[PDB]
Amino acid sequence: QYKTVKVKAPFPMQPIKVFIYPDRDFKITDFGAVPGGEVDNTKAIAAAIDACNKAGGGRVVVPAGIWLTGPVHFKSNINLCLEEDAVLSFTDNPEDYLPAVMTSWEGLECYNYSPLLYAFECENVAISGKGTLQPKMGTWKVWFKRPAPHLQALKELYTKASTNVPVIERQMAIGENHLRPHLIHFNRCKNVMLDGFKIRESPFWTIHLYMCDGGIVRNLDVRAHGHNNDGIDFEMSRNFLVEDCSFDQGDDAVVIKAGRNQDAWRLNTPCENIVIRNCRILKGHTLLGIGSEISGGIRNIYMHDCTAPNSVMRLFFVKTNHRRGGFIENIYMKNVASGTAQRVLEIDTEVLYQWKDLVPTYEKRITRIDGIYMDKVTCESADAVYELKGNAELPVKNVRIKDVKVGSVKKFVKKVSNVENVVEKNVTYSQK
Ligand SMILES: [Ca+2]
Ligand SMILES: [Ca+2]
Repeated sequence: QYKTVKVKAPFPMQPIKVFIYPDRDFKITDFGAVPGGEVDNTKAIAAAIDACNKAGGGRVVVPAGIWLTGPVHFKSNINLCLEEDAVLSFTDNPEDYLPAVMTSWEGLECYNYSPLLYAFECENVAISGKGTLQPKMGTWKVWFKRPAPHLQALKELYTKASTNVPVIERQMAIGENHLRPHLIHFNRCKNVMLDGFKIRESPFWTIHLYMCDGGIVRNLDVRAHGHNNDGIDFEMSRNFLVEDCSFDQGDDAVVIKAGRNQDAWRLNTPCENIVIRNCRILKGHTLLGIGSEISGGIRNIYMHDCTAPNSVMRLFFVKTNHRRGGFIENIYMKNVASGTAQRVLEIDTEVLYQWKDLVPTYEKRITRIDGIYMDKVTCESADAVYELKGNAELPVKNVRIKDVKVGSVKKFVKKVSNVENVVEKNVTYSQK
């Protein structure tokens, strides 16, 4: 049984199925869980999940208190309910996250330390309630560094991925490799729901929805200020609505991706049909980011009626580089109010820094960019309105900037290079 939620957009968008869970509650204390943050509740949570799924589904409930746990592995038809004043406290002991599981790390498929909340090929999975996800960060802060053995592991992963070595031979949870695990990583799932809860820090990517089809993300209060902490990362996913969330980030708010180079070309699964509305960025560098990992294709993305009241680097930022191939098509931003920004819109087709020297270019393939649309945007103060840097070998096409007003411009209005069919309509600015 399902409701369906209708979503308006400038492209076709099917209504989104929302599972109605069976009215059954599996309390983790009935399977041996103990609060206070020192008893390890990994096994109790797993036993509650097994019983719920065997019964046909329902809620696995974490009541008020602090509950220490290792990873939580979903099965189908489970809603993990965090009650008000519940805190899931995750351990920072790497051995609790073994054995390794199938995942994707910075756009390359591999086996790594289990994500803290992990779902693989499930249907009808949810996290809900007014409680909090709160990982311990001690060990993971140490793993922010990039010493020699960590660089060796990144090279190993990239070489295997780039030469089509089977994913099971990409075993990364070994020795000092030190690839940090995701907070939420849902992989190849159908009918996802995330509703109501708080996030306080994350070891790696905060909310990773990877190769998923159909879902809703709403009423979230996300705060994470460590390394590689975007608010939400959609990767090779489709048919999602995001609404009514707040983002307070070390990096960007909403980011759309589709993997890195050859490994992604192999998977051939674009990220598409995602709508974001009524959201708010409080801290962070970018409101809507596309890429740099876009290799599988990105198409039909719509953000509207959102705010960024404080200060950002780039409000709308589209990125790729010469290794990526793929395409970026039909990206829309509408009805956004901004405080301060360095750029309102930027397109940069050669963003390559950390991976520039570490590994080689196996193949140059220039990304096709077509249809980037910004309408009804205000910014109080900007260094520049927009800056577009295309590749001469395959220029960017069809960019529209319309009903855009900037209260004060500090450096320059615009700079354009290797872009065709740029349409500016009713742009207003002031400058001195
Ligand atoms: Ca790079
Ligand atoms: Ca690369």
